[PDB]
Amino acid sequence: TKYRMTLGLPVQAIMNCADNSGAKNLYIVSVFGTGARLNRLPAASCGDMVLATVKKGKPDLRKKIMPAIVVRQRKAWRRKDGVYLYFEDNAGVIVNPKGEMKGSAITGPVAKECADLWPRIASNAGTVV
Amino acid sequence: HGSLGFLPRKRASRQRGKVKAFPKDDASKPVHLTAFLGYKAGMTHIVRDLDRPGSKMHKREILEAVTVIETPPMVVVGVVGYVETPRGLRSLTTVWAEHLSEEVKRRFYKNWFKSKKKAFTKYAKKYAESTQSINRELERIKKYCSVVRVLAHTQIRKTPLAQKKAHLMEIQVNGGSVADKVEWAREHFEKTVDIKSTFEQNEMIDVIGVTRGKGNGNAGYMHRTQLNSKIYRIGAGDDAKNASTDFDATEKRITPMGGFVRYGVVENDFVMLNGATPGPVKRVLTLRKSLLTHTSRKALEPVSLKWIDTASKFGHGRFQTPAEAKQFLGTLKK
Amino acid sequence: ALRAQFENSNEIGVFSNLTNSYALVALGGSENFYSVFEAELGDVVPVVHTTIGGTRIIGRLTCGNRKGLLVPSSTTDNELQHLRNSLPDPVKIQRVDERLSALGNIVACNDYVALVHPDIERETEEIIADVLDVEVFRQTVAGNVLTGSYCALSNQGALVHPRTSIQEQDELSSLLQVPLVAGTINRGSDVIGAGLVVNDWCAFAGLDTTATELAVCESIFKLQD
Amino acid sequence: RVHTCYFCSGPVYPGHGIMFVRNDSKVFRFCRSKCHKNFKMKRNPRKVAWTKAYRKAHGKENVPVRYDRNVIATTLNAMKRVSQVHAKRERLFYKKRLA
Amino acid sequence: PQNEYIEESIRKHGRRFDHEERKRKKAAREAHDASLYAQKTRGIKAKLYQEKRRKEKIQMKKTIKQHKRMITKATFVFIRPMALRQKKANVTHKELGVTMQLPIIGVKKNPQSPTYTQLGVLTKGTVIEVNVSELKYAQITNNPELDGCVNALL
Amino acid sequence: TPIPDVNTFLDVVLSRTQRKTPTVIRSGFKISRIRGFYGRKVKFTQDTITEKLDSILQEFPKLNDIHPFHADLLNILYDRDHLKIALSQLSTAKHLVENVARDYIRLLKYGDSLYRCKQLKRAALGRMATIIKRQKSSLEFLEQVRQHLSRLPAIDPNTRTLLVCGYPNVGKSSFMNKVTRAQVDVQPYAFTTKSLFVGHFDYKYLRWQVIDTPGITIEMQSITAMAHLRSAVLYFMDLSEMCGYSVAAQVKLYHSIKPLFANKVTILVLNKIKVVQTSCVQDIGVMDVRTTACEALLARPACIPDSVKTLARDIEAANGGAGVYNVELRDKYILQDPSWKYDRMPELLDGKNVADFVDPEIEAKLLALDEEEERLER
RNA sequence: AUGUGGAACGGGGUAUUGUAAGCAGCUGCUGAGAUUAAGCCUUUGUUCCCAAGAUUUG
RNA sequence: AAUGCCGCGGAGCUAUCAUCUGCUGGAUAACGGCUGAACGCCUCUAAGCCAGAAUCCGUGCCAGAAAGCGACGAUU
RNA sequence: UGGACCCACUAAUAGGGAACGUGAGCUGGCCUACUGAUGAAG
RNA sequence: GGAAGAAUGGGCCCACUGUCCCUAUCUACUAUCUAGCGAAACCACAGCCUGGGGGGCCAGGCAAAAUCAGCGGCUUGUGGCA
Repeated sequence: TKYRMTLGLPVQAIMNCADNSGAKNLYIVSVFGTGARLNRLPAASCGDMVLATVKKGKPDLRKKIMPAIVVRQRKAWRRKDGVYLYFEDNAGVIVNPKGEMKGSAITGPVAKECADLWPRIASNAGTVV
Repeated sequence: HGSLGFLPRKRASRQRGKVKAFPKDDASKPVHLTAFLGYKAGMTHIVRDLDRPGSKMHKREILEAVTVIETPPMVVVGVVGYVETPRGLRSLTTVWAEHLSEEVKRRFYKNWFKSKKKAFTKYAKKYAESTQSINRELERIKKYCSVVRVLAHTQIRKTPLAQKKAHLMEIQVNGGSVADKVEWAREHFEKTVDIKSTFEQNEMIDVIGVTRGKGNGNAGYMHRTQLNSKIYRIGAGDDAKNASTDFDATEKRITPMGGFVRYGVVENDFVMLNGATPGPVKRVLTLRKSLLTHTSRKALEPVSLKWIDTASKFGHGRFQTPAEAKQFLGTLKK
Repeated sequence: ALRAQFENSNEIGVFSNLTNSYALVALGGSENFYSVFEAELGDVVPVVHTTIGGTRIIGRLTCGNRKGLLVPSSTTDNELQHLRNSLPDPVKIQRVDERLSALGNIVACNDYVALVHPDIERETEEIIADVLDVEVFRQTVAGNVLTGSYCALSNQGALVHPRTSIQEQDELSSLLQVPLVAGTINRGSDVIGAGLVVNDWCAFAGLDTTATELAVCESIFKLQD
Repeated sequence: RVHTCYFCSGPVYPGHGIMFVRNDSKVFRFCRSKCHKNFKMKRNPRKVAWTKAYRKAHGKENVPVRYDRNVIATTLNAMKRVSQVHAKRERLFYKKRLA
Repeated sequence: PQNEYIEESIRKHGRRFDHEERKRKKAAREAHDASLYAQKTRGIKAKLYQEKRRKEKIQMKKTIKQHKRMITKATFVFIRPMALRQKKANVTHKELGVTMQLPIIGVKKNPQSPTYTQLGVLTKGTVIEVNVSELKYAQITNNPELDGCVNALL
Repeated sequence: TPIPDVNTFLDVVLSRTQRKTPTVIRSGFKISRIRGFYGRKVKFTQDTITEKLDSILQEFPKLNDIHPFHADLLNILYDRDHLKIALSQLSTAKHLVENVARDYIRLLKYGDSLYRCKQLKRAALGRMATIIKRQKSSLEFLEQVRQHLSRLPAIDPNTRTLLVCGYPNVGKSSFMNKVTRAQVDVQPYAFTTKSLFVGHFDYKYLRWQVIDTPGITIEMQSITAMAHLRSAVLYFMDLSEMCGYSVAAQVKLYHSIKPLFANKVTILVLNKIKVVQTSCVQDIGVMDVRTTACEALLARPACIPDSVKTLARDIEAANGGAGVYNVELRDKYILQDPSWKYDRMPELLDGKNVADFVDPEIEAKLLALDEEEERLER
């Protein structure tokens, strides 16, 4: 499972894809497993599965409401050890509902929270920081 | 809106927390206390191993915010008797000690110095003249009454507070027969009861106090009682080795550098509580043993602190003690 | 070859690391996996239950051999001290501070020959060669930088991605001086390293691995006898 | 373990400060908010008077080991002796700098 | 499982040891339960109990014995709605005793008013001419405005 | 989905309509409000009936869309022509109900008074009830069809299979029961296995579906299944004639059934002893026959330790069980002193990471440093 | 309403800014200077203040 | 220079942008039964009893009658 | 429940009433309540 | 985060922003008190709620002065005809 962690990627936001599948920019549509809260747009963060559309990339891949896992976040969130973490940008991965990415590599460091939650993401990761 | 139960949102009628619910008596158990009242000084954060079975964070390192509450030992000054009646608990009689601490005398007087200090004067003489009368009253307590509470007061002199009035309150004595409680109360007259008597560095306590005031419905200054809130450590500041975590050694004192914000320097027995507590700093708080009996793993697990932080809470402090500070900083002109 | 799953996932390689002389297991998870490892090779080789950097991805992040074991520099010093206490004295553990944090996923090492990602630093390669006492070659597996995760290496055989060319597979096998088979495990999963772990005398695969894949792995690793 | 600040070059205790990682797998820890903003603005520590880097370069200043009871006991006393000896040299250095 | 998979388990393992006396016990005490039903429940489900109890009661008795300016009414072709307009009637022959849906060839006379007869409004008791070749005037024996169908007797 | 009775379905539909839609409309409101209330109740009634009919149609499959083996078995064992007729009658009834509801809604759109609406509301319900009551036998056929379909197995002709057919009680069922974990009951009465039994089996890392067939409606079903199936014939002939059929009769039956056995591997099993002799009485040769039928259908040395050449869960479960058991890492340590292993260590003292600045050589270095410091001081 | 009393100041500790003015010769003074409780901690520091006025009370 | 402009900026305020905590006993409905007549059988019911719902009522939580009350200190 | 009959989450996105629902909360085609704050008095 | 309700604005796109998520903080004034000055509308009599015939009637619930501040007022699930 995953503990409470700061949400900072609400719907109607543009978020960058960091794999080799050819996708470049990702548009958030909806968030999996969100409660029925009143007047609160669901958000996303590292290790969270959300519904997103590929804005730019390969034409066949885009125009599909597909699950996406965020791997990088600008917002500063606290890790349970007590240290606050923030990244230079927001990065995500192109993944099927089963939990498998079409791409075969990732770019740059990878949050361990995303890596530990999804074991095959750690398999594709080469730099876990 | 908020909870309907907590209505009305009126300011508390008591400055200090009142324990309305007390643990059920058990004559099979030995005589023991149930409630404590200390003073909230401030808070810090500590580093602690998290030995939670089955959790994902099992046997590893976690950071937990803690609160520091100074608890100087009280002085038992009297006992009261209570009779179970068709109208509820009724106060039968009350017996006190001889030499009341001078702070207690401040409680009875709104203008102590102007008053002629006539409180309990004739009671003192009548005790020295004939202890038979007191013995008769204690006979009344041990024979007729069913619930016994001892009169205890905070001993504020050794605390670093401008206030000089002792906070008087009653603590249930649960365990043993009625005569056993009275005899325990009698043998504890005029003496001090330490915090280590009731809490054992890992126990299930309920912190009570009046929350802080945000000003104007009313917003703030209500009575509150928090549950759970496990204890992390019952320090003994009289020992110079009070904080002194075994993992880190690093000889230190609980008092943060420059003193606690708006409180001062903690010197006496203090209790470490996880999370937060109702009420702002330098306010009297009340603790009590948890009413219910729950063996949940979050309430039964042992705690062995790894490292506590004694940095400068005033501003963005970054130094634990001057001993470790001086050699890091270049030798200044002073 | 033994088929088992960690928690509810068969990706044993991510959650555990198996060497020719020691075994790495996670902490705080399902105790059945530790019991299975102990019953399989616990009495033969040590099995250490600890987390590197407070994570259960030690198998997919740490790389090592029977001679030496390498861990990311981000691992806690307290974790390192516990590892040395658990591990035998003849086992060498060295911290690696390189641009690649996932030592296991980037480089797969055998008892004699090791293949690392081309992006590995020269100092890290020298440290890896010094620690593991094996030859380290910077190359790519199936055109993928993550050679340590998309391919599996063992003394008696090697497993590569099914998309690898025959000539490339033959070249890699000749370079590794061991037989190589290109295929998929865990019912078509292409992460052979993440989905399979094989030692010199024992092999542990996912509980969901296909029987045909298990039979192929046993023949390739000569683990039938 | 208390890390060393990237900009302030001071002790960093757990909890306080922030951790910043880079694309090149380089993680920088900032001791305080001012230090983090100092690294945010790319202020040179050698060009910052209140930084140990300038204080040093301006004339102003992996293999685990098996535990042993005797080694641990002597390590603590040696550290105290090392600090006492090191502090005296700085006082002499400051006196020489003043003179 | 396959085919009547629970019918060889009973064949090979045996029956619930205490099913038959439980069902015998249930088949016995249900008499008291049935009476208690009528003495407690209220509402429609109690009303549904009533006539269904009497239905099986009388049936049991039988076996043992054997032992704006617009037209507000339907019209035939103010404003007359097309939906209100009807051209087919399920006229039932009297002597034949067979109800047949016959087209409304025309309306003879409307007893309500001559204006309604002029407008061809279909009303109860109105005389309408229908072709009988497949088998003549006929009187409407029902109100199509409420029944929703042109029910008439030859 | 389960098929309810005609009376029960009407009551459930009526009850659901009353429970969901409001039932309190005072006559003092507007005519449109009364018209809207009546129409909503009618629309809800139409929707509930439409949902039930659509669910029945979706649940009911298409005989043509089924596989050739499944469709033939369905036609033989369920009279697919009759089933198709009933489904069309239900579909026609659903369409007729929709047309009636639309006509009633249009009539309700021009409502005049509450009594007119009330009479219209009753009229629509009665017409729907009569249509539902008329479609009574269709529900019974659907319920029987659903029960038969549920009891029916999932045929997989694509995978490897072994069809056992021949004289009844010739031991083919016994061989099938032995080969596969599926156990079909056998009785002395002939044609005991009314329906085919399929048992999965593993051989040479391959999945084989051992499917039994009725001895020779059951015979017709067995013939149809063997007509369209990628499986090998397992004609078992009683060599000892203990199955009640003569050897010549079995041979004649096998020759007659050979048109269905064409384009498949034929095995001649000599029961009660490819021509394979299998002693049905002695239960010998069953494995050999199955194997024959399955075949017919088809410098880095390893440092193996001496211990390798030659539990934790139980321990945790016994003490406190999972989630209540804490494993101590001190025990799993190679520290020389057991007291040292079970004891803590100094992590960081006086602002310095002592664990990161303590080395084994410091034991002698400290003494040397102490001597060096004294010399420097002197 | 005479005290480990109160107060105003000041010292120390703690903190923010960034190394002053000036003396000078970027460097030294100088990781300085300034601010630091007005809702921070402490006071053997100097000073004065007070064993006071009115009102209602069986 | 009507708080000229800019950086940092303690203390305060606030942050589902930061953290902590959020029970336990009885009586019940549906319902499952037991004993047992009515009714020499039978029967959860008639006289009775047992079990059983996020239900009900208490336990805890807050207010504390400003015309409810008690113990206790002094009382010009 | 979030967005223009729809398309996704979620455990579900139940039906109503306040007879001109709440148009003297809302838009388009003095006194008495309630909340708080004091309060003389046996 | 960037239209989910300041930018310089530029060429549906791009940029921008508390429109919104989701409000938080500050300053000033008003508000508030004190001193002084000081109205008018309006006024049968007044003022606690449930039910029955509204605030005055009947039967109930209750009921403690003086005041300050924010602020309301029959119908349902079953068609008709022969």
